Amino acid sequence: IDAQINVDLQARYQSVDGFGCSQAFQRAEDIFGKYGLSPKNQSYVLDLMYSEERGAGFTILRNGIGSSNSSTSNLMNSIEPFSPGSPSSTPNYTWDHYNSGQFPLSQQARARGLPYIYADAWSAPGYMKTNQDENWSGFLCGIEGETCPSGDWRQAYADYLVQYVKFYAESGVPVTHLGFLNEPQEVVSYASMGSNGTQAAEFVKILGQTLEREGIDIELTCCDGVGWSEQEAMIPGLQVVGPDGKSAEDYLSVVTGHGYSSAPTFPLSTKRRTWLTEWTDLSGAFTPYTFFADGGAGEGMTWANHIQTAFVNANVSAFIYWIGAENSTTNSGMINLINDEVIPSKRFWSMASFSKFVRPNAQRVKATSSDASVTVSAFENTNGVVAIQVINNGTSAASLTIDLGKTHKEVKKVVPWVTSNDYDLEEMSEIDVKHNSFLASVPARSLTSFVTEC
Ligand SMILES: *[C@@H]1O[C@H](CO)[C@@H](O[C@@H]2O[C@H](CO)[C@@H](O[C@@H]3O[C@H](CO[C@H]4O[C@H](CO)[C@@H](O)[C@H](O)[C@@H]4O)[C@@H](O)[C@H](O[C@H]4O[C@H](CO)[C@@H](O)[C@H](O)[C@@H]4O)[C@@H]3O)[C@H](O)[C@H]2NC(C)=O)[C@H](O)[C@H]1NC(C)=O
Ligand SMILES: *[C@@H]1O[C@H](CO)[C@@H](O[C@@H]2O[C@H](CO)[C@@H](O[C@@H]3O[C@H](CO)[C@@H](O)[C@H](O)[C@@H]3O)[C@H](O)[C@H]2NC(C)=O)[C@H](O)[C@H]1NC(C)=O
Ligand SMILES: *[C@@H]1O[C@H](CO)[C@@H](O[C@@H]2O[C@H](CO)[C@@H](O[C@@H]3O[C@H](CO)[C@@H](O)[C@H](O)[C@@H]3O)[C@H](O)[C@H]2NC(C)=O)[C@H](O)[C@H]1NC(C)=O
Ligand SMILES: *[C@@H]1O[C@H](CO)[C@@H](O[C@@H]2O[C@H](CO)[C@@H](O)[C@H](O)[C@H]2NC(C)=O)[C@H](O)[C@H]1NC(C)=O
Ligand SMILES: *[C@@H]1O[C@H](CO)[C@@H](O)[C@H](O)[C@H]1NC(C)=O
Ligand SMILES: *[C@@H]1O[C@H](CO)[C@@H](O)[C@H](O)[C@H]1NC(C)=O
Repeated sequence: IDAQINVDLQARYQSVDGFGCSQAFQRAEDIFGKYGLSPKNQSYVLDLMYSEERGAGFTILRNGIGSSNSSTSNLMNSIEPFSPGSPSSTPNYTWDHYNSGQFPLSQQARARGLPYIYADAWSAPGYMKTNQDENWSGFLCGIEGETCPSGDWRQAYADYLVQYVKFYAESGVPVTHLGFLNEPQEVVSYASMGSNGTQAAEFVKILGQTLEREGIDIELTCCDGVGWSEQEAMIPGLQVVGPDGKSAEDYLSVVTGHGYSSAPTFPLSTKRRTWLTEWTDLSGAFTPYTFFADGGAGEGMTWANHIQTAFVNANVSAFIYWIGAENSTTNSGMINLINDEVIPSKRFWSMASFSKFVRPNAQRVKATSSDASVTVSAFENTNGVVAIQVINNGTSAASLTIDLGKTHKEVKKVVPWVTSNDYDLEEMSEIDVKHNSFLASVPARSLTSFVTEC
């Protein structure tokens, strides 16, 4: 079919912080050879994830603030594993320069140019909660409606999160973003802690005011809701103005949600930047080579479309997959490790196509398609490089006319990068741009990134 694409760089929307993943629950250790990954492939995996030149150039790493009093199973151990006795008692903090592999990972990401580290707690330690357990949800003692005999642990949890941040900064790795909940809706056998919008809002202000007293500059986030509409449901709570004249929203830099219980397909009703902070296929299926087959949950194109929809329809500034690389034959990670073997999925190459060319502080700009089989997004980088992502979900190749409209300079060359059943992230021959317009074919069932050269 013939499709006209029109890009208007004068119609500008949200800014981009970028793309990344987590290595939480000891999956950092997989990248560092726990299951036999060779030194060559450890370096290769870190290059795929964090090198702009050789891989995806991911700009966000989401690390877990461990709540556990051991490192058995897949547990993330805490800097304050055992009760100090009472909320006012002196904490016994312990720093291992490790954080379940996440500390060295952070160093090696940063060494390759990673700007943003997002530290997120799944739970306060057990002894700070109503149920005296890091597991099975429960509430931080002292938040509205949730008293405990042992007293009020709110300030203690804020001081604990700040201590985690200081250990990182004093070891040469500043944390840029901090969250204190993960999926507060979920009652599960692993690290988890509940709260509604009002309870979340109450702690945002305590944590915010605590970081101001300590003179620590960091971006606060909430609430990593299990789904987008679950996060939406908490935002009015975060927007309630208390007698102090402030909302939790006044302290937040970023509102965060997951895609599991509902996908980012509409804009959250906050004035802050929004991030999709966790999403993957948890079916247990294994589809590393499939860009398109039947629209399965683990397919390359499914994730190409999740990403494009999140930016174009859900107005996000970042997209963070769940696990980057893990020793498994499931779709829960983007890169499958099989002992000393690296298999990057089409889900990874889809993320890489966006991340490689849509760099931090890029602005999303208007892009329209004359045919629904061909979906488009466009971003302008701060250096002026325009990156246009085109998903052709046609059963046949699409002949595109792409019109960049009025630009700052003039555009003379554009380079296509293709992802499909046949290609990972394949650089094609440059295309001549005449009067800020060019012709291009895109294959059936493909993602193409068109990147302007100078
Ligand atoms: C190191 O950290 C671990 C993990 O956080 C701690 O182990 C937990 O300790 C807590 C506190 O005693 C235990 O909490 C209790 O959990 C019960 C659930 O019991 C069963 O269910 C699960 C899953 O099927 C099993 O893992 C478990 O073994 C049990 O068979 C709750 O029913 C209890 O609730 C009662 O007490 C609370 C708190 O006072 C009340 O609010 C309740 O209403 C109710 O009366 C209780 O919450 C927890 O089970 C332990 N987990 C594990 C995995 O062992 C260690 O305590 C900690 N060690 C140190 C030294 O700090
Ligand atoms: C999509 O997300 C972006 C954030 O990435 C949202 O931008 C935010 O828009 C609001 C409302 O326009 C801005 O607040 C306003 O600020 C101006 C200038 O200070 C002021 O005149 C208004 O009274 C109001 O407070 C906010 O600054 C802006 N946020 C950022 C980070 O730029 C955008 O609104 C979202 N779009 C949709 C449709 O939800
Ligand atoms: C580092 O990782 C690479 C990439 O996984 C490893 O190389 C790959 O090793 C596997 C063997 O486990 C090879 O798989 C074989 O591929 C052929 C097809 O070409 C297939 O017919 C066989 O059944 C088998 O699956 C793979 O080809 C191979 N080399 C590549 C992709 O270049 C490597 O062994 C790891 N270690 C080191 C030290 O590099
Ligand atoms: C691309 O088009 C195909 C149909 O040609 C869509 O595939 C369907 O996807 C759903 C789940 O989204 C499956 O339940 C159906 O079985 C699929 N139909 C097939 C394979 O015939 C696919 O969703 C489209 N992808 C887009 C628009 O991103
Ligand atoms: C790593 O994953 C593969 C594939 O699932 C599995 O068979 C293997 O046993 C795992 N390695 C170790 C050392 O457990
Ligand atoms: C949140 O929880 C508290 C304590 O149960 C309750 O008082 C409050 O009304 C709840 N907030 C909302 C918005 O339901």
